[PDB]
Amino acid sequence: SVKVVTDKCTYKDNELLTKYSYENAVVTKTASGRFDVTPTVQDYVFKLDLKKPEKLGIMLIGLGGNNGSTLVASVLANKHNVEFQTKEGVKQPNYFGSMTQCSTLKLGIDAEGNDVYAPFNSLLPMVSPNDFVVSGWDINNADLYEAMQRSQVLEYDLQQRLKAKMSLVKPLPSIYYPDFIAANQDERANNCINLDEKGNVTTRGKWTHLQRIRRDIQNFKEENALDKVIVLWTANTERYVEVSPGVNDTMENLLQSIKNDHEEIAPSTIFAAASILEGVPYINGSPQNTFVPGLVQLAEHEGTFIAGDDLKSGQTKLKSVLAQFLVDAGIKPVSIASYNHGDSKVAMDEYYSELMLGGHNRISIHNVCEDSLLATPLIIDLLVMTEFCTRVSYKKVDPVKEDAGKFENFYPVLTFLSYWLKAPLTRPGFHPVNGLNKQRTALENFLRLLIGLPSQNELRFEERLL
Amino acid sequence: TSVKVVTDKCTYKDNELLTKYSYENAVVTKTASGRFDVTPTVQDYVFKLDLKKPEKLGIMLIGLGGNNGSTLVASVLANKHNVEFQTKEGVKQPNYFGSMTQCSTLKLGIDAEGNDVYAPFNSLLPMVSPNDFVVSGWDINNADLYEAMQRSQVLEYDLQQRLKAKMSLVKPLPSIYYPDFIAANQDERANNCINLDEKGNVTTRGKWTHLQRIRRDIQNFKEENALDKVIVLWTANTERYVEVSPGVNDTMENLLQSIKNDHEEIAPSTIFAAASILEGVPYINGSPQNTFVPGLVQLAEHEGTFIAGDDLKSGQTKLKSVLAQFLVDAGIKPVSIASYNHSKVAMDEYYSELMLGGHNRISIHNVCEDSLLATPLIIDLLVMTEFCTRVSYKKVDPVKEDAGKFENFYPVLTFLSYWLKAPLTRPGFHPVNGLNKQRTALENFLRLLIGLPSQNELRFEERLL
Amino acid sequence: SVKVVTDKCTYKDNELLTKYSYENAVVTKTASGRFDVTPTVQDYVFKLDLKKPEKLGIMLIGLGGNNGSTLVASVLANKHNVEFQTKEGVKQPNYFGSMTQCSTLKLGIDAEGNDVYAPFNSLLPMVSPNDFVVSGWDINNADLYEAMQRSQVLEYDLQQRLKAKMSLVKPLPSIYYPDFIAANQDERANNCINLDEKGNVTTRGKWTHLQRIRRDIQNFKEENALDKVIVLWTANTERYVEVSPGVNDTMENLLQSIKNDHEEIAPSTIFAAASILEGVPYINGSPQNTFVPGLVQLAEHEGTFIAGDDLKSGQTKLKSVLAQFLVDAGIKPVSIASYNHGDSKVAMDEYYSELMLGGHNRISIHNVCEDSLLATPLIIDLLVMTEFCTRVSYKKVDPVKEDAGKFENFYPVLTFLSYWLKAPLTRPGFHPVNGLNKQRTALENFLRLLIGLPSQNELRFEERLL
Amino acid sequence: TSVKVVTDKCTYKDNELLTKYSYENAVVTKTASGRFDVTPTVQDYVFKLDLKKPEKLGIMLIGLGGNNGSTLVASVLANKHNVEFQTKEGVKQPNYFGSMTQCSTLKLGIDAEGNDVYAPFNSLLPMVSPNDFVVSGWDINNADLYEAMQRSQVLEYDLQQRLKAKMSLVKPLPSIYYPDFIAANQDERANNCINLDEKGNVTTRGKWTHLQRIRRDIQNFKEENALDKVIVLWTANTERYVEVSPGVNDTMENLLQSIKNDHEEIAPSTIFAAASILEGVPYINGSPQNTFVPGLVQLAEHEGTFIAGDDLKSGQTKLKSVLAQFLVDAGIKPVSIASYNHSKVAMDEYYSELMLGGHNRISIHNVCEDSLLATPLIIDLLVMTEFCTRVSYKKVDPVKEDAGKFENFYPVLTFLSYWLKAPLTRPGFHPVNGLNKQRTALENFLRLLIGLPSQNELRFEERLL
Ligand SMILES: NC(=O)c1ccc[n+]([C@@H]2O[C@H](COP(=O)([O-])OP(=O)(O)OC[C@H]3O[C@@H](n4cnc5c(N)ncnc54)[C@H](O)[C@@H]3O)[C@@H](O)[C@H]2O)c1
Ligand SMILES: NC(=O)c1ccc[n+]([C@@H]2O[C@H](COP(=O)([O-])OP(=O)(O)OC[C@H]3O[C@@H](n4cnc5c(N)ncnc54)[C@H](O)[C@@H]3O)[C@@H](O)[C@H]2O)c1
Ligand SMILES: NC(=O)c1ccc[n+]([C@@H]2O[C@H](COP(=O)([O-])OP(=O)(O)OC[C@H]3O[C@@H](n4cnc5c(N)ncnc54)[C@H](O)[C@@H]3O)[C@@H](O)[C@H]2O)c1
Ligand SMILES: NC(=O)c1ccc[n+]([C@@H]2O[C@H](COP(=O)([O-])OP(=O)(O)OC[C@H]3O[C@@H](n4cnc5c(N)ncnc54)[C@H](O)[C@@H]3O)[C@@H](O)[C@H]2O)c1
Repeated sequence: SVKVVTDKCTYKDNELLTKYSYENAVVTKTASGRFDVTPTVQDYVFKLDLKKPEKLGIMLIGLGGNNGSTLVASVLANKHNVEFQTKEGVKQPNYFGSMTQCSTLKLGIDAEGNDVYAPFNSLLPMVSPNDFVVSGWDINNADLYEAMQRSQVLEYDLQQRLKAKMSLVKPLPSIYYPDFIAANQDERANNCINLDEKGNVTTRGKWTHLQRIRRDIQNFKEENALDKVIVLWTANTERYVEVSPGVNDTMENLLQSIKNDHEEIAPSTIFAAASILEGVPYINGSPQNTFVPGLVQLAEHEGTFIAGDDLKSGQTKLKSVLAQFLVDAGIKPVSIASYNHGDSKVAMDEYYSELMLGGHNRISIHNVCEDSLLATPLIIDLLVMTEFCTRVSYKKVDPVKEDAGKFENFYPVLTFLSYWLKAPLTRPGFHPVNGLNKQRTALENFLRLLIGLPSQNELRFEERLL
Repeated sequence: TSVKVVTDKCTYKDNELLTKYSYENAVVTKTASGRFDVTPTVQDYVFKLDLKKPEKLGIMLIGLGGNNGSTLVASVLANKHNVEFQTKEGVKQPNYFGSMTQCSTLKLGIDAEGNDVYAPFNSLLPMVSPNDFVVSGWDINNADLYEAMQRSQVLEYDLQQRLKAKMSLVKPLPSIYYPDFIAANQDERANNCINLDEKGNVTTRGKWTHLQRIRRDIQNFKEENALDKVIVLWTANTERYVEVSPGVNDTMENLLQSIKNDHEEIAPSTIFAAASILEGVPYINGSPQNTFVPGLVQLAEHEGTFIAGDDLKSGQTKLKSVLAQFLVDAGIKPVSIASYNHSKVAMDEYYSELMLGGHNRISIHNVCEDSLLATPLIIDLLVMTEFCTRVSYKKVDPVKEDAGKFENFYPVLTFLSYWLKAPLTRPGFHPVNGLNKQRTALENFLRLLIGLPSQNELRFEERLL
Repeated sequence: SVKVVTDKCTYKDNELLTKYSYENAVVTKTASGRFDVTPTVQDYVFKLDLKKPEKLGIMLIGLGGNNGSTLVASVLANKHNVEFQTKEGVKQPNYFGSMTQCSTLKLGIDAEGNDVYAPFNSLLPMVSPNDFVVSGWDINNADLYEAMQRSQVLEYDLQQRLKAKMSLVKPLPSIYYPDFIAANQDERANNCINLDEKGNVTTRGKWTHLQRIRRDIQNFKEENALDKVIVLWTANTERYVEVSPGVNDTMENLLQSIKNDHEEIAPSTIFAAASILEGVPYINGSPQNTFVPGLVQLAEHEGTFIAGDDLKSGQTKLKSVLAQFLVDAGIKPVSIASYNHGDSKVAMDEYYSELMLGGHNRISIHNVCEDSLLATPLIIDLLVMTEFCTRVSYKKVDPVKEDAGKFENFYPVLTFLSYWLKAPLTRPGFHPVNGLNKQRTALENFLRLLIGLPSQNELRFEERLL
Repeated sequence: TSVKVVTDKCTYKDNELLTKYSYENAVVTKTASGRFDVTPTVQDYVFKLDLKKPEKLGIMLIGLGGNNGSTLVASVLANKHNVEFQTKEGVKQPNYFGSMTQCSTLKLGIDAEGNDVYAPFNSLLPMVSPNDFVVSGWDINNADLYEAMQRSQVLEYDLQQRLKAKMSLVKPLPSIYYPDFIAANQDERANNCINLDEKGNVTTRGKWTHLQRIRRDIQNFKEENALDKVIVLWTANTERYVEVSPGVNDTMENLLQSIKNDHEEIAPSTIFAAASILEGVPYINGSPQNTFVPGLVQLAEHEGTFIAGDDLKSGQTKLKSVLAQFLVDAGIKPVSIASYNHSKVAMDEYYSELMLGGHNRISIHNVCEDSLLATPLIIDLLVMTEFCTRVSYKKVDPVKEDAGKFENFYPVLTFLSYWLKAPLTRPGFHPVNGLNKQRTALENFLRLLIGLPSQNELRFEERLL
């Protein structure tokens, strides 16, 4: 734990109230060249619900896949201390690869002026992956032990020690329309709600599917005595949907198209619409425009969290880091080749860059690891961060009128999660932000701010000029 | 390209800028158990930034005839005269690619729809461009720079030919040669030394006279070229480390004595360094090795002369550190990092532990003639230590303050840490390193200087209602 | 030069006559397991025309491409000693990358028993690349200097020193049918014979095209006072052709389809048919079935050399070497990934192989170089070897009837060149042979044999048992 | 799987095969200028191949408790008992992958339509399978093989558990420990040594008695297990080279003396070697280092005992050599070859010159636990030196001959050169190396043995009319 001697924070009824001065700057560029930078300010009073649910309910769509199954296993492994045998000895479970669970943040310096970091989840209170209550859907009924089997991600022994328990977790029938599977459809569709009472699939009753899914969420909520719940798409990858004026452009139409069983309405569209109606945060972990404007509207209306559009591969991450550092130092990357072979894949991206005076630079990144062992911890983080956000709200403080604010909620598309997605969906007029490093500080500073610490600046003036 | 920020923390006398900045930080004290107590600290300053930048800057390179050196001189003339050159891939315009000061940009703020607005790194305040450099220097080998550029087979053939007329005119000054000190990094023979005895043969006797010639040398260069501001940078061999002792190189009085006693522990490096200090020309040691022993540092603190320190980041070590960092910022536990090193080639193998017995292996293979990397880095280094020389700071206590009298940066330019592998320092402070962070320093200091907050990445305008 | 004290070789009228005992073995496999190996023998009298043309005429189709232009330049560079300046100093021309010009062969041992090799072209007399007289076609009229320019393969300076001369080499109009360009069509078709007298291309007059091409070869032959000529396809890569019963299955039909301007008749088909009619060796350096059965028939009839089906990339070569060595040692390659970005390309093939006891082996090959600098010397070799073959003929000697042989010519599809092609076309009932190493020895032994030396055996008994 | 070639160069007495072979070769003498004069040479032999192969072969490993050793013993039992094991990728049948004798094939001839016919490498003649091995050995560490296999974290966990009952029963014999000789390769402490003085502490005194215990040890193993044929292979540490001198290890008389004088230059290796010779058991040195000094070689020539020599090819050095060779067989001029080396990882960078100033860069990155590579290689080594032990040759002069009396192979099994990085030899002959070639030797010798020509790749049946 950490606590800061500051006057900008007061603990109410198990609620942190923080005043933050939001400095920024507007700049215009003159039809000549010159940039005119007009600074900016806007104080805020942030309210952090200080009580983390004791048990967070999670509902994975594609719960039978490599990521879903290893997610459940990672929770069971850590919660129950189930150590497993390995070719390299006996090993304790952990959560390596997770930012919430294993990375740290700088708090400040010490007597001698040397940096001092603390667990990324030590500052403010966050829910533990170990307190996750998972279940979900999957268009295939294998159970999670059998799921762990076909994925071949975990160690034989480990898989064995979780068998008894994971043979018990059974995914619910999901909704499966055939024309939308654009890929990542490893298993057969033998567990579906959507069956014309004869036995077939069919794309009819799309609204009834939505209701079924909504009811699903409600029942799951009670069977576990859970208040907060969070759904997340980790299934196959579908075909993008053609947003057309009248079907999925505005709220009114989206819902409407569903009842009509419009064809542009896809499985994820429903799970998303359902999640939203139940006011439960929905995360799109796969590439695809499930979040058409129409659905987005709905979210804005219900005032319920959404995020997503691809889990950030540990390769598409490392590609960002590398390419940025490059431009940041003045090199002009002029070419970018590729590789890529779930579990145990090989990635290789090569950069042919320009140096000064006709020179060139050839950089090659070779990457091998089991995908899911990276995608899973990253899923843990998303869930853990959209949980914390859901408990934060802010207030716009007017400098010449004490206490002029009615506490509001994070604009719906939590862009704060971007660090973990490839295509950061975004508010209507903004250009998305990538660049792992920037995306992380944003999060680090947000957390600094809530406990009253300033934006990290690294100027370290207590040495650069004594 | 110019930048004008509408603030009030900035007052412009005339060719003298005063800026008010509030340095927020924190001290923490974890104690008994796992609880960190942070006490935020503030300390106000007023930064004076002398707006007058030298129209011509003198750059004196030790190792002028080597790979870095010849290509430095080459890129100056080539960029300055827009001398295009032919290649198999077509005609090519010279540039300064690989220079942070010259080719990278910065985010100042946003615009009408939220999208960031970037601007040239050298646009903000006012900096000396490399095109207006005038360079000379020393080297233990007399070959002029057409030949040197010829040896250092780094530049395209045609380009070396369009530059032959001008580069031939440049010849390094005789240097100081103490054979036992040359650990490594000398690809060329020594036929240009000032330390010749009363018989013409390389001596280690008379080091103080060697020190004087270097000053005479520094003085002459400024005189013969107008130039008032001049900076020396060692880019020569890498000598064998010197052993730090008492009564020799510990103080500022017996380092001057030691030199006079022709005592050992005084490497060519030491002399050049001290000579640079004694003339108020900041000195940059771009190669690994002590040099900046304790004694020397004093001499520079006194006299008020800046000094940048120890070695200069490779374009793979400045990629190793960021690759490793990225990993550790995602919760991955590197277990092993192995490094190749060699156009030349570098390889780094990272085996880091994943979750539940899983493992990940990343392989970074890097290829390029690193002088095209080291050179733009040398420029940056020079431009930046120049800027830092027109900036004095004022430590203010808001309810009194420091009743006027600015201070130059603590001699050691630990701002230049983005360009040196072994960031020099002053006692007790654990060296930093952290490219991303280190660069974030220069951006923030370039910002506050003109009244800018120091960037956060919260985008409340977008994430907040 | 080399000369061997042996009784199996006699020099006639500037003609080597060699007796060779061709040992081999037939084996059947019993419906049980056992292999019954019935050895074999068949003596031969080989006749080698000992006089190499003073000037060999070469006609490249795609003479304007990266390979064609750098081929001409490599000949001009070496013949005229034109040294060029480089970033690394002044360099003399050479023929690195060529087996005929730069590799060696073991002849035998010495006083102390240490191996002794000799230039691969020192044994018997072969024509020098420096004595090549090149010209050819290209569906684009840039001249070869301009050709050298757009390819960017050679050093600026070198390109400059060959400018005067190469601005003089101008490719002839070629035949260009649009529907056959499946790829590698970097330049525009502005130099074609096939133009309906109006100005367009059209696919009519296919036979007249053949005649034009034949006449082309004849004129080239005389304008240079050349006897021997060799055409080679080094142009774009076309669409495979559908061999159908009646158009290109037998000779009679092929020729026929041409007159008919059948659509299955493609540009390479004609250059090939023409080459054959003129009895000049035709080499197919690109992937594509230009050699349909019908064309093959024709070759068999005229008794004229053919070979080809892709130039062997220095990567598809290195892939063979590696994969073989692997199986040869018992490893079971189970996977093979890929890369590939002419000039300056990057290849990367990765092998995931199985070791004993569930173990695995991960091998990755990364390759970067300018393609053409490898493809060109390899083109030199093909030309140099199909030239030598063209001067060899053999005789079947019957062991119980002195001198029963009428000297014959190499079966038409010189499979001896395979070492340099990817898809080694082959005689009707045989399964092609790859495996660079085997493919090379075959050539080494053939040459050994002609000068009377036995098949290399490496048993080195003068030490393994004294 | 059996092979029966219809020839007449092969006569089968009964469990004794005689083969007639004509060894064609050539001597050449380049002289004045560039002209090679080759004079073809012939020398006829009769090869006797004792058809009786041991039903059980004793394998004594020095270093039995190490990585190679435990996995050797493991693969024997696992293959022999068809003990399948579980993995994340499913249940897996044990095998002998990586063994040339066990899993690679050969071309004997063609068939009805020209297409080659391949057959198992161990099908031709008759060889001892690894499944019928009986292994014991020494190691300076007493840990039994369940534990050893446990340390050497090379085998899958489940597989180590299905083999725990049997591997626990096996414990290495006490070895010989001379601390100063251990250059490197000892990952484990020494708590199992026979060279303890009259007080129980490791001595270097009494080397001859150490030599005797090794024989007693060899004798016992054969007795206690029936076995008549037994082969020892050093797969222990790699010791510091020994210095060759006069009156100590030069002859066969003062190497026996030296040992008795407890003289130095006698490494544990030397003793094991000599002990193996003195019992007629062939000895295989699978690690770099002299050992096979000159003296020792004599002792083995005498006594008629085979000896395989120096180190054992890595699965990357046995890929470096072939990669380089391939390049040089295409006319490319390697200029630089750089080697990494580390499951473990290896990297090789080849920069070779192309035509007209062009350059090519090949990068070979290799990964795998190399014991799964070294182990099958050890098997092969053993199977093959066994075969070579049932083959005597007869040097015949066709118009007289050698009026009967075969000869064993010259002690040094330079046939095993495909498996050893530093192919040992006898004076004057420049070491060979050339994987492809070296393997082509074994194929040709396996061929002639049964009356086959020795393969050419001319395919006159296809290329000839
Ligand atoms: N960034 C990374 O490193 C990384 C790695 C692996 C997967 N991913 C992402 O995760 C997704 C797949 O994850 P995975 O590794 O478990 O793959 P997977 O191949 O196991 O597929 C996920 C599971 O989803 C189920 N599914 C498919 N369609 C469904 C539907 N309409 N409704 C409910 N369940 C459905 C499948 O049966 C399967 O078991 C992909 O979208 C992919 O982009 C990212
Ligand atoms: N660590 C890095 O990434 C990095 C990158 C670039 C340069 N450097 C530093 O730059 C220096 C040389 O680098 P380079 O690429 O130009 O190599 P280089 O091969 O051109 O050698 C430097 C030049 O200095 C001259 N010289 C040698 N000893 C001298 C002496 N005692 N006094 C004066 N001149 C001397 C040489 O003749 C040569 O021309 C070294 O100090 C090196 O450590 C380090
Ligand atoms: N193995 C290797 O490393 C390697 C490398 C490069 C090219 N190749 C082979 O060579 C061929 C192309 O060679 P390149 O490197 O010169 O490429 P390129 O891109 O320069 O194309 C060859 C030339 O052929 C000409 N051409 C195209 N179609 C023609 C036609 N119908 N008639 C006459 N000329 C025609 C083009 O205009 C071009 O200039 C391809 O088939 C390719 O497979 C192999
Ligand atoms: N060059 C190669 O590619 C290659 C490949 C495989 C093995 N080798 C050789 O095999 C040996 C070990 O290889 P490994 O992979 O099994 O390693 P390892 O780490 O298992 O060590 C060998 C074993 O020998 C034992 N040992 C050490 N010193 C000894 C001594 N003086 N007398 C008896 N036993 C002793 C050790 O305790 C250990 O169990 C070395 O000699 C090595 O050079 C070389």
